[PDB]
Amino acid sequence: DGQGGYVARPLSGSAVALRASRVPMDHYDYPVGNAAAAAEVPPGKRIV
Amino acid sequence: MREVISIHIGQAGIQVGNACWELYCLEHGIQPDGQMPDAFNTFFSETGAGKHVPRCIFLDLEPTVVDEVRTGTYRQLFHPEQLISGKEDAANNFARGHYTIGKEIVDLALDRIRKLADNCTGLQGFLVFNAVGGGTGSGLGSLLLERLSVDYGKKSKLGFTVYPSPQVSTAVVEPYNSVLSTHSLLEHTDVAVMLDNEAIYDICRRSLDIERPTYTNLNRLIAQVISSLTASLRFDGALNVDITEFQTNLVPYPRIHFMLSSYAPIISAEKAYHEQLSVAEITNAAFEPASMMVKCDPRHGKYMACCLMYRGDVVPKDVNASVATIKTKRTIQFVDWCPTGFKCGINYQPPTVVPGGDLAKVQRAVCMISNSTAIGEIFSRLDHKFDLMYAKRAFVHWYVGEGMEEGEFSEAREDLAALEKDFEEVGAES
Amino acid sequence: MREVISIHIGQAGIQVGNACWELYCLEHGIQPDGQMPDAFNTFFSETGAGKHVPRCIFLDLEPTVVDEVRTGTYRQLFHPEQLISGKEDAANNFARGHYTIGKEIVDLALDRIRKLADNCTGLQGFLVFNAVGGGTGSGLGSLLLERLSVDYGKKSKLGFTVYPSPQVSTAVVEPYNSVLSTHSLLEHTDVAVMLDNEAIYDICRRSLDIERPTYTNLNRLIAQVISSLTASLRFDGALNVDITEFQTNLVPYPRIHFMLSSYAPIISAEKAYHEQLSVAEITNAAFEPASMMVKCDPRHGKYMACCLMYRGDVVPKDVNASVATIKTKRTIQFVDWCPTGFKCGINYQPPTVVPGGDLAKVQRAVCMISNSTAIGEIFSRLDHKFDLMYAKRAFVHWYVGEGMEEGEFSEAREDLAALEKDFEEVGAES
Amino acid sequence: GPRSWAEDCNQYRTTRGSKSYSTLEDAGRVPERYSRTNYVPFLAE
Amino acid sequence: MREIVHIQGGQCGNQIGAKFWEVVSDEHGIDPTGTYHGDSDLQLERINVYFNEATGGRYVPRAILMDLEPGTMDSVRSGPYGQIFRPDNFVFGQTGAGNNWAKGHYTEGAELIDSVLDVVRKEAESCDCLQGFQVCHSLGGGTGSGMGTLLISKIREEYPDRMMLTFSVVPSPKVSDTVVEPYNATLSVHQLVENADECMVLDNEALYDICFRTLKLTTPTFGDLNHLISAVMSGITCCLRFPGQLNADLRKLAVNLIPFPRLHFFMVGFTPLTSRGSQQYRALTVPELTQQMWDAKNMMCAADPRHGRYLTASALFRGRMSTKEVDEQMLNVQNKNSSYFVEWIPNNVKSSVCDIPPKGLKMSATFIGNSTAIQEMFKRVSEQFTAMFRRKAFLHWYTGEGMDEMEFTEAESNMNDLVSEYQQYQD
Amino acid sequence: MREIVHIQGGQCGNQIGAKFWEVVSDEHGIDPTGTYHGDSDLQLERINVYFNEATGGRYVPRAILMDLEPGTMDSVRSGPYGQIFRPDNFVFGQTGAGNNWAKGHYTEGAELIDSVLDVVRKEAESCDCLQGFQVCHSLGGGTGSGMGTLLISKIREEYPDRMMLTFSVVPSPKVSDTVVEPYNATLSVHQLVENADECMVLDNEALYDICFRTLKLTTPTFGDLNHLISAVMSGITCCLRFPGQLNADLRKLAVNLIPFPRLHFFMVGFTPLTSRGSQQYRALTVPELTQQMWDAKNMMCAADPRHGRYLTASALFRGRMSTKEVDEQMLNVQNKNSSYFVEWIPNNVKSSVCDIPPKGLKMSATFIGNSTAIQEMFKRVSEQFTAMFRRKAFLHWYTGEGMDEMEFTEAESNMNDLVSEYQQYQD
Ligand SMILES: Nc1nc2c(ncn2[C@@H]2O[C@H](COP(=O)(O)OP(=O)(O)OP(=O)(O)O)[C@@H](O)[C@H]2O)c(=O)[nH]1
Ligand SMILES: Nc1nc2c(ncn2[C@@H]2O[C@H](COP(=O)(O)OP(=O)(O)OP(=O)(O)O)[C@@H](O)[C@H]2O)c(=O)[nH]1
Ligand SMILES: Nc1nc2c(ncn2[C@@H]2O[C@H](COP(=O)(O)OP(=O)(O)O)[C@@H](O)[C@H]2O)c(=O)[nH]1
Ligand SMILES: Nc1nc2c(ncn2[C@@H]2O[C@H](COP(=O)(O)OP(=O)(O)O)[C@@H](O)[C@H]2O)c(=O)[nH]1
Ligand SMILES: [Mg+2]
Ligand SMILES: [Mg+2]
Repeated sequence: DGQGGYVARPLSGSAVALRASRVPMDHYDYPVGNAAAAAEVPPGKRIV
Repeated sequence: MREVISIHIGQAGIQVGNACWELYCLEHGIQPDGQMPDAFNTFFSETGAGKHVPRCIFLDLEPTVVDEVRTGTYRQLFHPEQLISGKEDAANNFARGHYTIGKEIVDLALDRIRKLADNCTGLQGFLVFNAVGGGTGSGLGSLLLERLSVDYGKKSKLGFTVYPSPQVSTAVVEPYNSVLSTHSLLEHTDVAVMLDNEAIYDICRRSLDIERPTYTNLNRLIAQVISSLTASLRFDGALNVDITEFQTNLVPYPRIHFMLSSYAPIISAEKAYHEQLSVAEITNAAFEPASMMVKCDPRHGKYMACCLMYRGDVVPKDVNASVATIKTKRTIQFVDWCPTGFKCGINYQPPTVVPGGDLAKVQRAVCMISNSTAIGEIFSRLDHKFDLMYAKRAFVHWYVGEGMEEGEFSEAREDLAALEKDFEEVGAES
Repeated sequence: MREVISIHIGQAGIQVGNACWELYCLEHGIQPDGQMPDAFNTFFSETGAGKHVPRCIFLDLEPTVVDEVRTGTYRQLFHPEQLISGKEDAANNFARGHYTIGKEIVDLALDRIRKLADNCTGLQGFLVFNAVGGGTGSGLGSLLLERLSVDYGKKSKLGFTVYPSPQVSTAVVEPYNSVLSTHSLLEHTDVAVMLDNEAIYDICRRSLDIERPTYTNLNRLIAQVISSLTASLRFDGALNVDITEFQTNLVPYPRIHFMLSSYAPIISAEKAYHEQLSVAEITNAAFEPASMMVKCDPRHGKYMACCLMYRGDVVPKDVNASVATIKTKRTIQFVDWCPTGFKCGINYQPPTVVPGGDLAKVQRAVCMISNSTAIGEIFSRLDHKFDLMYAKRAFVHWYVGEGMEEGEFSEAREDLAALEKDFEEVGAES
Repeated sequence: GPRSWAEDCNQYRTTRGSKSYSTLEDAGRVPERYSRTNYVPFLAE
Repeated sequence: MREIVHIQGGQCGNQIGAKFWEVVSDEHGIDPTGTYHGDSDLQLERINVYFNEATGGRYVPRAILMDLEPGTMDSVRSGPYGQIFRPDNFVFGQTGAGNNWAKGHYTEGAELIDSVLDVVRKEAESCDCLQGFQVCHSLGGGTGSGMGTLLISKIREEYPDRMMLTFSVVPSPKVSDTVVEPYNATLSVHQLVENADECMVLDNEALYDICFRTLKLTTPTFGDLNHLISAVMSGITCCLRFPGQLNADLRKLAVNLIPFPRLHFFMVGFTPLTSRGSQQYRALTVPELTQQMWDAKNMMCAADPRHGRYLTASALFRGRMSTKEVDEQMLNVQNKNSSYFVEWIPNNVKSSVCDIPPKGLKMSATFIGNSTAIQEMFKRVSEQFTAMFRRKAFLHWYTGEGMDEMEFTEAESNMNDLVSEYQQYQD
Repeated sequence: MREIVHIQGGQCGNQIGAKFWEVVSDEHGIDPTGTYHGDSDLQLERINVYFNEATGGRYVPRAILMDLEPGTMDSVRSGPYGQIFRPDNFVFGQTGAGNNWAKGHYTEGAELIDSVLDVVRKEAESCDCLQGFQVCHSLGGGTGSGMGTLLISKIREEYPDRMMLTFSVVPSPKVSDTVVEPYNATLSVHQLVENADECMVLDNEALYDICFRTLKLTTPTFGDLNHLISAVMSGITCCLRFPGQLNADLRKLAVNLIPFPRLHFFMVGFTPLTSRGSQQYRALTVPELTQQMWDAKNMMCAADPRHGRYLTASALFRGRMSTKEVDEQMLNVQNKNSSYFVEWIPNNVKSSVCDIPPKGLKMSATFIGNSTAIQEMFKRVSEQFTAMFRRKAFLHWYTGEGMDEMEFTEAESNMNDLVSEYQQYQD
């Protein structure tokens, strides 16, 4: 700043969510059930 | 993931693929614009936000048949640069489509195949749709086929070729073009499925009980043949059979890879309601000679190998029983050295029906694709047909001036004769 | 702060610069009047209260192309004394723009550069826009670039030179005027990017599917190359590549510093919906021979160095994956002594589309600038083109009469002959 | 046991760490010693 | 503490193993989501035989699913009970074997045998004391035949002191489902004779006959035949997983059923199979279980046991049964037809009992038989092999990758070798 | 009371450290603002090691950022946890090295290296005892490599008895991110041997492999790599920050992993790396952590550890676990595969346990490994340098700034001296 104030723009217009990292690092409240396993599955053939 | 890439060369290729891609859109729910309202991956590329484009190319030197696709109801389906047009057609000249005017368009043709293969993640085969009797389907068909083998080695190529009939033909140098297209189709294609025109005319006359069909009606049920064999990649089944499984199960010798193909239930609307459709009846009708889509007698030759693309609500045991009844039928005959002779592939989806099409809905269907020694009479007639016209050098000056020499007609002659010698020596009992 | 001075000499400099700053105002939201309704400090300087003036000079002897900016839509944007005009043009004479008409205008050019250098905190590079065919772009471009080396030593000059085409020329004395400019281009410039009009022609014809565009459409997508080159300074990204990185990564030897240009997504408005534009797809499209800005075939030469400036939604994973796929294919050939030949730069802002422009909104773009040994074919062709006319000494009485001696042609031929010898022995395997 | 990281790190001391050593309050009784003498020790000024 | 690692290869082995884990997990009472929801404490006593304890109460099978195509991966996964397997154990290829033994065993198996041996070693080293490796595959295809026996070849020298059980279906005599069944069979049986510790021969057409003649199903679907295989496969390891009056693990069965090291091919069949109509009429009693077990049509193998003599038979009874009636009926069925047994082996038949039957059943029995009659199938596939090998048909595919006709004679030598002492011990 | 001073250099080091201070600050419970909001009483015991107590309870790191362009500083400053750093610790230049090792080390290096060593002197005199220094940089670049290793030589001259943790990424095998990677890596290793105490080797391809085959991330962002790198860098110094059952500081790892002084290049990998979906399937025991840490694909180095013997390995276990279960499991990797270790060093593997786990983890470990298999990485760097140096390509930028061609010869001589020592001890 003009008076010596240490100014810094946060630059967080919710772009920091895309900038951030997604590593699990969590052994508590891990997703248990059906959708957690089904999310990582590639689509593949369909079943009738 | 499993994939397949289709190419369509010549007027017969585009019009068949016009009916094939019309069939494929209804099965996967693809709208004519290209947006659905997991199994589409084999034929469609999911582009951007919910738009699916076909994994095809429409190349033809004549622009008037490609331009029908451009101005038709599928202007938004295909990619615009994907369809390839030319200035002047080969016009029933194998010399023109392979040497003079087909050279300038095959370099652009390999550019789009390379882009489609790079977008592909696991490539399983190539679909080739052409007629060997036409100039573009033989000339440009061979040039595109031979460059694909060098660019993509040891890759399967399912070449569905329409051959001229002994009684039915519309271009005079079709026997000239068929022999020259045959000389390249042996060493390059991996599985070639012979098709004939007027056997489909006989099927529509008898089974469909309609007296006046056109080529639109032929290509619709031809599209059902293509969609029946490739359905196991897109949909599940009890005995899933892939493109890679066709070659080692239907090609015993490296030069004998011509296979007949038949569709068992081909029934009209009011006929099917009174008809009782079961697996035993359609299996008998599959091997019935008048249901064959090539004018050929299966009684004359020996069925070397056969695969059955069962679709719909077919349990694995009534197909098991129907094979046994077919095996004990004395009319058909297998070759002696192939005791195990049947490939069974069952899928769990009934075939779709096009609205406005002649076919009615059926619960179950069979696509009988078989390798037979009976196919030799098709090429024996064409050898007789070609030898008589070449005996006094008819229509040779149209080929000599545009690149080809006289010796290529001579060299292609024993290639059919070596093929004829191979059929008669492989059906011989030992 | 990072900041680059741009210099536009010759008519092609002014017309490209009219399109470059049009793209630059749209990147930063600057309206054409000169008011914004901190990334602008690379190219604009905040003057007083809310007024932004470009860091540019429009120096040209011909008054009609410089007052077109004065009477256009950007009268209020430019400072009026930056727009330096003259009485008569150089009139396609290197001898004029260097000796008899350019000396009294280059002192005015250095004063504005000095004032712009004092107005900028830490200068990073010079952008020099010129065409070597014209007299002003070559003669006055040589004179200004010579004095900048004396005034500001060891400071990088990133120039963009439009070269004559193999087939198409709009002037007759372009081979004379290109050679004399190149003798002044080796010693003083640092990185010079090769540009050619005919290679921009078939990009517009094929990729942009427009039959008859004009020079406004060429300079529009040239600015897309220029902006993506300098996009790393203006906006933050994962892998920043500034101007000082360009000289070290792309120039192995002091006299081999000419680099080609490429832009990967060249897609029209209706083509964007059908075509899928992924990182692996555009990297293959960047390396295609048809996508380059200079009509040369990369297959003849070898890529000595490469530089990929990515933009938009580009994850670093697939640019790593796409580079590995480029190394595998045999068609793209590197030189044997450079195993590490890729620099990747990933920015985080998609390219801005102009209203009424032919480019469509694309999420990700690549600006490929690569040193190659196939560029010697461009120099050798102009070397042979110039040697045809100097043998009979056509069009020499004009250059001799305007100051310079006839011995300057022999030294300029010798200097380009050293460039011919340089590209052969450097690119040869050892 | 612990169901969260904060609870695990908070109960580290009282369960398995530096406060895990058994206190005489946690001991049910103090054993009665067989000491040599409850009178004055012999050499103890 | 003794425990089984399951490895499933091919379209058949993946599908019949999905039905195998369908049945066993119902027996031990764990739900499709993996949590335990049964009633008895004896179910949890031996869970480590097939399952791994996971944090949060999840039970994952000790199964490693392998195949060369992603199509069969999707069918097992999308079905019921198809989620319990580990996502790391879903190793798969992309091109597919294409019913080619040469592609499965040499080219496309080479860059994937390293991946499966990375995870088979991981599952074996994580657990305590391996009883053996149980595999399920087909001898007619190429995914479970070439790539399946490549694993059997590789895992044998890695663990040469553990059991091996191959539940492999053989081609049917009446019909054929792939045209290169004799090539896929005789080359794969050439691999199993020195590597597999014991083999259990299955066939499709006998499963069809059981569902028609005995179970009276009109249209026995594709999943019904797998359930008859899975009922026997759960019956082999009955003594591993539950207490019993007379226990018999998988090496007691190996030392009893195998008189000579090359005679490790067996024929199997599940005893208490009655149609829905005959449930309210049939009386479940041990004499009734004996006359159904030794019936020729009750074998799930294609061979007719009346043609050959039984070298050694085993009966793994399950349920609360008087052991004398178990013992006496074995002697009774040994002397009413003594010619159909072998003369130089005293006490041919082996009887074991477990006190926990399958659910609903009061008594159940699993028959494992080492009959001479299985030489009929092996001479049949050798008859089909020599028919086409003389003409060298369907052979340029197999030699196109670099596996010549040298071992084809060696495979035909071994099939002729294997049938040789079956006929020798008949005399 | 044992302090480590952090110095971040170049684009890679500044961006790694920003995610590194994202992990360490969140582990000790301090908010984006700077005050303390943690819910654990064990956090505030050892804040001296990585922070400084300020007025009003504010905590500032012992971090000295260093770069030659203000652009990368702005991304760190703007980002979250970026306001915690001291502004006078933001020493920076203006011209930028432009991936030139000569600019970072010789010409433009002198204008800033006087303004860096005074700042790091201020932090070193402020704290009580220096356990060492932690520096993060890249070798392929020129900004963080040439200036980075110049900083090591000055700080080793003036503080000669302190540790030197260098976390450096190496040029990738498959691709290249800058064209002058062989020139910068050969010059940096030449100066990092005689100056740095222990060196940590990272590679982006191994980070790209771990982010894809374990975590199953289809689009691994550029901070997923840094989070995995920061998972190690928080785990190296775990004994200094939390109470432990078997403490191991920086000098214990220095004395137990360096047999001979030149052989101080290691490789790391964080142990319990699972996908989000498959966390329920995998159990959490000490043997399962050990199976994952000795896998070749769980390394974050380009080298393949199966191709060479392990000289010394160290494990830094974290969480509530038994010390016998830790120790007997590191014996099993000494016995199951004893051919992969060095015969003349008994007890190759050192294990240490600190019983406070990282944020949200049951158990975790950091595996440091001194393998002779890392000679393949330096040979890859050496063979790339020899291709360019004979042709004198890309050299006029380096030799135009004072570093003539003589210093490249001793750079490659020490490059081949290091690979000769690794290859000799493999025999
Ligand atoms: N089944 C089927 N056959 C067709 C169709 N259209 C043309 N044909 C066959 O193709 C033959 C004519 O030769 P074409 O291959 O079509 O010739 P072309 O494709 O126009 O090639 P050029 O003449 O060189 O332009 C006819 O005899 C038909 O048998 C069609 O729509 N369906
Ligand atoms: N791509 C592109 N090239 C241009 C444009 N305008 C001029 N040129 C090139 O410029 C060359 C002609 O020389 P100029 O640079 O225009 O002439 P000059 O330097 O201004 O010298 P004078 O005309 O005498 O004032 C031609 O070969 C063109 O290729 C343009 O708008 N776009
Ligand atoms: N009993 C049984 N047999 C099967 C099953 N699936 C396939 N088969 C048999 O396996 C043979 C085909 O094997 P295939 O699928 O090609 O094996 P793969 O190539 O290893 O996948 C056919 O003869 C079928 O009879 C099944 O689920 N149960
Ligand atoms: N893991 C990781 N690697 C990085 C990061 N930033 C840069 N790199 C690597 O550092 C190498 C070159 O560093 P560079 O950008 O030249 O650093 P500079 O010299 O300061 O410009 C490249 O190979 C990148 O892969 C990062 O944030 N994380
Ligand atoms: Mg036509
Ligand atoms: Mg002009």
